[PDB]
Amino acid sequence: GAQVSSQKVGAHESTINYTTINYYRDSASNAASKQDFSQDPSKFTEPIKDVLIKTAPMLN
Amino acid sequence: GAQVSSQKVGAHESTINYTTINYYRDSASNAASKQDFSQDPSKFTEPIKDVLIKTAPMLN
Amino acid sequence: GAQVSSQKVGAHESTINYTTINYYRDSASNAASKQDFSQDPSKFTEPIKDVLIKTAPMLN
Amino acid sequence: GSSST
Amino acid sequence: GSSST
Amino acid sequence: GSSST
Amino acid sequence: EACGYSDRVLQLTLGNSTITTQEAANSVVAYGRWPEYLRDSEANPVDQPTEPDVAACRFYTLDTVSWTKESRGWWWKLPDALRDMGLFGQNMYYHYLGRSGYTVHVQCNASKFHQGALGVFAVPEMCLAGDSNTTTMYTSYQNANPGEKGGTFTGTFTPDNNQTSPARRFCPVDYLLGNGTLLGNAFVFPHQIINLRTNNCATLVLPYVNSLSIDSMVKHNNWGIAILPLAPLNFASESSPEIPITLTIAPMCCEFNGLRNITLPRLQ
Amino acid sequence: AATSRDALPNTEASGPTHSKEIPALTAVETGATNPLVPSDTVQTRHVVQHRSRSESSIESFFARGACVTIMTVDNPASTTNKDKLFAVWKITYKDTVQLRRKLEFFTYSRFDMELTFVVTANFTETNNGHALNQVYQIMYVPPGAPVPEKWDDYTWQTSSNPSIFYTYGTAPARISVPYVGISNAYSHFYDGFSKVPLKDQSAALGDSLYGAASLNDFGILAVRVVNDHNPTKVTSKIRVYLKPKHIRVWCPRPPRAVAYYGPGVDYKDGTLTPLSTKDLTTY
Amino acid sequence: GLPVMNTPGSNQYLTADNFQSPCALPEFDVTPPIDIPGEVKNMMELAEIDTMIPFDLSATKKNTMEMYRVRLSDKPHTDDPILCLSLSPASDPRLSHTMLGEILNYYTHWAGSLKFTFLFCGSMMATGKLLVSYAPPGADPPKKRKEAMLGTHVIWDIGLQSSCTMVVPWISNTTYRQTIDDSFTEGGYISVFYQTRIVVPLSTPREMDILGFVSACNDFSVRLLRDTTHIEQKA
Amino acid sequence: GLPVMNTPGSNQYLTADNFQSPCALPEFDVTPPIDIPGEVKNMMELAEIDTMIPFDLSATKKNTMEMYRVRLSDKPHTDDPILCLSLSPASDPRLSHTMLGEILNYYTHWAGSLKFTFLFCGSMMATGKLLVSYAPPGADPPKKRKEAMLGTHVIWDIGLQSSCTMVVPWISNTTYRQTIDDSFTEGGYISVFYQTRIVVPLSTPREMDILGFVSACNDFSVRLLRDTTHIEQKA
Amino acid sequence: GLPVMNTPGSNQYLTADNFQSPCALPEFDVTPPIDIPGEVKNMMELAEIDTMIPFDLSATKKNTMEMYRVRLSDKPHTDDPILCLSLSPASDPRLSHTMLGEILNYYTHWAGSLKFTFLFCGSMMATGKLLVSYAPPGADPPKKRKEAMLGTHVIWDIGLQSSCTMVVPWISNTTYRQTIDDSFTEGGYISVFYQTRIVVPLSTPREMDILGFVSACNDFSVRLLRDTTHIEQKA
Ligand SMILES: CCCCCCCCCCCCC/C=C\[C@H](O)[C@H](N)CO
Ligand SMILES: *C(=O)CCCCCCCCCCCCC
Ligand SMILES: *C(=O)CCCCCCCCCCCCC
Ligand SMILES: *C(=O)CCCCCCCCCCCCC
Repeated sequence: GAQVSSQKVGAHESTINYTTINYYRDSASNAASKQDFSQDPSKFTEPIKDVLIKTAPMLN
Repeated sequence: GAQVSSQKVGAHESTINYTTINYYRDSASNAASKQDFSQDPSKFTEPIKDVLIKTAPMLN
Repeated sequence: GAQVSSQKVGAHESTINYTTINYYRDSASNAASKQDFSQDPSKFTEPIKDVLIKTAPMLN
Repeated sequence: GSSST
Repeated sequence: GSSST
Repeated sequence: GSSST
Repeated sequence: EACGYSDRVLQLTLGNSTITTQEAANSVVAYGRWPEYLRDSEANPVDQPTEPDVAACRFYTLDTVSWTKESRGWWWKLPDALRDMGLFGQNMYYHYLGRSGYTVHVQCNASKFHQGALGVFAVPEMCLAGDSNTTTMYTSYQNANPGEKGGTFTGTFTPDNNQTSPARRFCPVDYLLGNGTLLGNAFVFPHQIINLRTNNCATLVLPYVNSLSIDSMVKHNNWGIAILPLAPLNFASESSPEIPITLTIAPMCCEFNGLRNITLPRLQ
Repeated sequence: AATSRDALPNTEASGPTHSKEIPALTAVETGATNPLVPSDTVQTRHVVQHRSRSESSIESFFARGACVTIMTVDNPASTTNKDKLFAVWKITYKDTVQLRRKLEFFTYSRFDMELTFVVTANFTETNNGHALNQVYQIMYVPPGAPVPEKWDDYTWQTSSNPSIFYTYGTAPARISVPYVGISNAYSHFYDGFSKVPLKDQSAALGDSLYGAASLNDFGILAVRVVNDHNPTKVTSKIRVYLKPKHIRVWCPRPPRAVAYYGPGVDYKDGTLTPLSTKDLTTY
Repeated sequence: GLPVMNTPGSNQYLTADNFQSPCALPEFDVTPPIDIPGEVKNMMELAEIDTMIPFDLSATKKNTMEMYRVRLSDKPHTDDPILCLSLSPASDPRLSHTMLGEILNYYTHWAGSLKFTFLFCGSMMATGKLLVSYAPPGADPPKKRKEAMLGTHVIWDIGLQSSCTMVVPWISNTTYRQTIDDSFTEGGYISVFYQTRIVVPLSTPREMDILGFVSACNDFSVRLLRDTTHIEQKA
Repeated sequence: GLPVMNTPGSNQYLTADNFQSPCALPEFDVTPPIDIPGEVKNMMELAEIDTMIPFDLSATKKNTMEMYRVRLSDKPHTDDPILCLSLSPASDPRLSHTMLGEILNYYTHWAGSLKFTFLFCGSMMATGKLLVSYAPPGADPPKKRKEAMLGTHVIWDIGLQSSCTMVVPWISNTTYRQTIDDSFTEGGYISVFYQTRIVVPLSTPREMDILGFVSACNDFSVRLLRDTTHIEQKA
Repeated sequence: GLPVMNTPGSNQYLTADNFQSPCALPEFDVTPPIDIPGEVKNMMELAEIDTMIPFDLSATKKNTMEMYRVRLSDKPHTDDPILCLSLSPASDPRLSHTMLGEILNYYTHWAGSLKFTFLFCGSMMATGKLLVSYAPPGADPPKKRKEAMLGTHVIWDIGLQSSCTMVVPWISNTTYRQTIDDSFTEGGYISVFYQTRIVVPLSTPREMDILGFVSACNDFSVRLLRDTTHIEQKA
């Protein structure tokens, strides 16, 4: 049940990996993976009904 | 001898699993798996000799 | 070098197993396996030269 | 080795 | 056994 | 590796 | 059924005895388990069991009691209530060990103008509370075991103040089910209700229940039968109505081990 | 194959009805509970049910250590007139009330028992003397084995009895024990006696307590401070926590509604009125 | 030795933990189980059984057999309540001690549908129509049939099928309600009214009791285990 | 280091534990075993061997050779007991010090069948029939042949086969009995009676001894190891 | 037991650690998520939203609505600044409390391009050309259009497209700048000038406001999490 993931190696001395085994039944007990996703800011930066083309006039 | 089971993941950050190894000869020393079964309440809620059909009269 | 054996499961909540690894060179350092054998009591209960048939007279 | 549930 | 990410 | 009893 | 069969009309036959009823409310099989003989995989005493079959697995009728507006309720213990019943009782007292299931049939008819409702409960290990606040767990064997006459519930706890010669009997308070738990919850035990407008009887089929496969019937009661008026007897405008309650109980799949001379208990 | 953590049934959408099917009408005399669901008596929408009964499985309901006793011991100056106190406790879940009430929702049970021991100590006299770190011996003395009469007598050798030597200030001690009953299940209630009174025998001779089976059901724990007497007296307490692991239960019972009064089901006068005043037509 | 680094939580005793520990009685010969009747696998099974409601907790009726009896009579039709009850299954004094109420007091949160079944215990000759109501929270609690009619209800016709059930469907803002009196997670109002009136012939009792039962539906669940207030041990 | 978290039970010494530990004499040249006769693999093997019962623990006979001798005589037939004994193999004073009784006092629980074998030590010319009885518990303990006859029994005819065995079959309510005197787990009554009488010709001793032995059957077992009360060390 | 050797760091509590620990509420029934609108995955998403700049923090205008209003008028052309601002997004008092500035105060380091957008809030009849400037650091901060012209700039023509954006491109010696006032990691100068002048017809307001907004570009990032000075709890 071991999970093997790669580290993003910053300062250097192949891929360096690290290992993780969950010891508990409850997922709440797990550490944080930090394997997170990004999204586009559009729902906040461009919430307009008609798609914005930045080279065009915003008002036409 | 490792046992690998899945966690029911509640709050999220695939299947997340966890690992279990029993360290002792006596099953009494084992932790609780919590992998438990449910049953129908009928032996207490419907202990009648003739099967009950809920849309029908209980007395006929 | 892991040894995997089964537990005789007494109270219940497949075969449940447990794992054992010996950490030392000397067998004297090992835990007790408790995987023991039984024998027939005859060398103490029936040490007679002529085999005893229990339905027959012990003296003939 | 490994059991899986 | 082992997962790999 | 692993023995099994 | 189109050929006339009904939930309300039943016939039960065990040994040389038959019960009929025309106003049943179906019948209950406690925990969905019908009585059975002890299986070899669960067996414990190794001697050949005695299994009296029809000689003991038949309907025995106990003494009829009377329901009135002041009735607080009645109780019996099994096998105790049947200890003097024909060859069942004999088999019981001659053997160290015994196990048995039961068909319990409570009988109480009245009329379309009467009203009232009896809760009929079968309780596994029906431990009742004693009359004492000077000594706990003090109810004597003789008082714990009334035989067929049974015992009664009371609406009032009254502590035995005679310290010199204590009564040593139960004081089972009705809303506390005689055991310190609320009567409204007794329905989690196998039960039926005799509600006079609806039915004139209760039928409970009880499996042998215990933490052992077989045990001392003389030392230990497996089941308790508790009958309490959930709704009081009432009729027309009479101030003092009465209707009888009769218990008929049949042992089922009973077997006994450890035969010796007969037990002669101190019952008074 | 239905597991404790499975989602409960979905609500199925249901519309208006006008028929001879009568789910709402029933007859509780039969001894049965009417198995209805909302779509039987009202119009429902479709709902995908995610909730589960995982936390109310018998295992989960009991999966907690409960305190069942507090044992007191000490280690006095050698010069004291009073004997060094060692403790003896008859193992039971009935000296406290909370775990007892939970187990008593059922008539019978089977389980492996986990015992955890929390140990605390303090000074008693307004002294200024110190004491070095104490080691405690928790010995299980099963029915039949010699119970200790003195903090230091031969029984504390434990050649065969299991003992825990606990060091103060370390993690609380813990052991497990299998289902050790002499019956196929533990009886939370025993409607009987351990003796039959015979006519040919005196009443005293045939007598025994109501509802009591083996006088020494499970034996005792005997606890001592192993350290020799110290000029300054220290008193300690060992709190015992019981957790039923791997549990099975049979025959449900109404819960205890009035205060416990002894190891039996007896009740005390003046404690029999749990319920409070509330008017029939008042919300 | 294997290089190890002790983390927070080390040496604590959490009473809800789930670890292995050494067996004090190794190789013990365990007695096998037998098939005892009545095994329970989940506490909600017990909550699905009907237990009887102590509706009438008046000063003289409480803590007596009478508390379970709701008295009806053949009086002329009224639009006034036979009984009024709050849907607070763990905390309303009439529900909190039923088997359902009791199990709910070992948990912080409850959810799902419930059902109330009433049993008419008058004579066969007695007839009647009653209205059983459930009003979800947020308006004036029904004190007159006119309001109760507007909510969830069953009009009960008394007859051979002795009993009648009203299902209180899970209708809530929150995904779980609290097992205490709480305005934010309030459940609403249960009430019973005369729809026509109880009618009896001559030579018949003019007053009678109905009994009421509550139980959980198959969609009912609880969570966050906790200690109950329904037992204590002062000293 | 590997992140680790110390659990309860840490650093305790449980005397029944089963862990590895470092060897103080590494690479030691162990002397090999040889095949010594009489190896034992299980304590119940010893319990299956017949050892002799100290039946007569009277004030003058106890702790002397005489305690093992049960005296019979050629007196006229009586229905009165030669001996009476309780089936409490670890606690009845006549059984508790037999090899079976001794091993049982290192355990809390016993189960299984037992057997009693009696040896007639009179002269060849002496004849007799005796009745050996086992009454399971719960009735008046047999004091007359009439009662003892009704339970488990063997009628022993004295002759060339010198000895006779009565098997006490496992008949119990509980799955295991306690190794102390306990009413709930009581075993019942062992007793011996004259069936006819001992008869001798002239020139023959009119009194003689029988000896008795107890041993376990192959279905016999014990559990829950414990310390015995049969040895101590005061000071 | 497995031979282990405790390493440095053992038993410490690092508040930034990431270890497993026992669950105090095992088998708890978690309420599922629903699809709530507005989920955020990264704090820089918030930094990419335009928030309004409190440009005019004069003693009378600060901490009032007026601080956000930059007043322009139709006065004759001048080469003197409408506003001057330091590119110190976490520490210059005009930028530090914008949403960008606020998020930057939870981090030690920032990097990437930014953008300033100005909104003309005069009447439709008002016209004008303005010059928006960014001077990278190291020379005299621009106080006259003549200098500001020589750096990065946008000449804004006022008209139907109400607003105009100047991008401050990432131009830095270091790979990340500090989120405090620091000469070594200074960012340079933002300023606005009149390119021609605001012109209005008659019957028209001669003074009006422009509003300004700042937001991060898609190449913008922060690092080294830290506590902010923008909140405290004295006592
Ligand atoms: C070194 C410490 C070892 C401790 C060993 C404890 C062994 C004794 C186990 C006792 C089991 C108690 C179970 C609870 C009570 C019973 O359920 C009821 N009274 C019915 O039999
Ligand atoms: C998947 O996990 C299979 C590989 C197992 C590797 C060794 C596990 C190390 C110890 C984990 C103990 C269990 C934690 C409760
Ligand atoms: C099955 O268990 C084979 C895999 C073994 C994985 C590593 C075991 C980790 C240490 C267990 C030590 C033994 C416990 C007594
Ligand atoms: C056989 O042992 C191969 C599998 C190895 C499993 C992991 C071993 C766990 C740590 C043991 C350390 C060595 C003990 C001295």
